[PDB]
Amino acid sequence: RDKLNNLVLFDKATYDKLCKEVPNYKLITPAVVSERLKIRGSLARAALQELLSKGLIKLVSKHRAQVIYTRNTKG
Amino acid sequence: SRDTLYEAVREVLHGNQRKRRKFLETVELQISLKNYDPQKDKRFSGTVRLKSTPRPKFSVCVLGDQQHCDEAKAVDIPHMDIEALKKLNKNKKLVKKLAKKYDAFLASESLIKQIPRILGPGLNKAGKFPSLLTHNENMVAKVDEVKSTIKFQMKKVLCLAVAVGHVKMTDDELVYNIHLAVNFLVSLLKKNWQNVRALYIKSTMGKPQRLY
RNA sequence: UAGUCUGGCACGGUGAAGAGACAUGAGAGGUGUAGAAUAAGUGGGAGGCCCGGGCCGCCGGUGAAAUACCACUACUCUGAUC
RNA sequence: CAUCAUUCUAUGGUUACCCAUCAUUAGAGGAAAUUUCCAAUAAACUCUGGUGUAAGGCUUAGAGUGAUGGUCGAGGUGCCCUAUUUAGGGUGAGGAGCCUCGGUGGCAGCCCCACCAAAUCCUCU
Repeated sequence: RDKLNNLVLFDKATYDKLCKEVPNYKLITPAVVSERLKIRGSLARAALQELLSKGLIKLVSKHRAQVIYTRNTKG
Repeated sequence: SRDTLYEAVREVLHGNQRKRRKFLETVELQISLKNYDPQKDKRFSGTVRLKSTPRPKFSVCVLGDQQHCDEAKAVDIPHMDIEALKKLNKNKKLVKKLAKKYDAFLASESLIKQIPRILGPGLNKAGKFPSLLTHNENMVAKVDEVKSTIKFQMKKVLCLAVAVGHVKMTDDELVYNIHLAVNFLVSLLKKNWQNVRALYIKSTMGKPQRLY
């Protein structure tokens, strides 16, 4: 009935709003980045290995099916 | 409906009980109508032709370039050329003032088309109608709007109101604005049927007087 | 076409209650945004208005139209008689 | 290349009340149900002209200019039926008529997400 139109690589604002507002959430899973920041699950995965490399997010537990990242803590 | 009784049309000198004001006044007339329809083809449009100037006071402009260049110098006229309308009837929306600034415009003879510009059917479409004439009369032919009769329109509230006199004139023009004034609006008649019931005579300010 | 059925009119009237009318007389009355203000609507109008001084406005601003100040009539509801 | 607004020049245009539209009248136009067809059938409403009234640049031609090189935000908009009546169950078509960037909640404001109504009915099943 409805057909979603997700983005495959970043537009100018979608990299800006990912590079800022991904750690400004509390959960970071590549299913909610695909939902909220309007991209595909593969990009949502590919856009978080480079934010773990940056020092903005933090990994909790890894699995083949689902990985759960979070904000970098207050401490 | 025929109404007249010029028997002893006096008691116009009874002024200083009917006035304890001081200033420049405008004497009016509101006449009584019953069963008129404005929604149908009943044309109550035109004038009642007075002779002896009740004398209105408002801003009058003259558009053109004629012998009237020399004639209307002694008026101390607000004269305006075509070279002073390219910012006048265009600056209408963005500047929110009454950008006409004078309460009349004009089309003449010798200037057969005054203005077929976008500011021609622009000016003759927003009231203060450019309707007065200055054909080739050439004795004054500008202040003869101030020295003219009176006009009145049909509308959707039916009531009529028009100025048959003014202050600063003799009282013997206000008996002359009873002779050549209301004798004609019985001849000026269609089956807007027997339109004249009663004529409530009244100055600028005063008390109900009655002459039929 | 007789007769009959039916409506109007005349003969043909007094009185009470009630209604919808309409002439004589009355209040409150009208909300596109918006200008600070329930724009009825026109001839307005930069001047009036009150016991020597004071407010209402022009404008800024909504909108062919903004009051102090003279009248009539549109026309919705309550309600008054020779 | 399409489109809207804004400022300046076209031997260019009706105003003794018109312009947009509220009104009305004169005129050209169809899907699906209903299959295996064919032409029907018959709307709802939509325009130009005309008259009374209420906006104002019009609508025609030139160029500098907002902000589009693509647009508006793209969503809410119905009847039927039930002792789930602030709830619950249906899903045919083809047309016209209006509020704002919602008010809150949850990883709180953006991007999603749920909900509380804005103005809707006319009819060919």
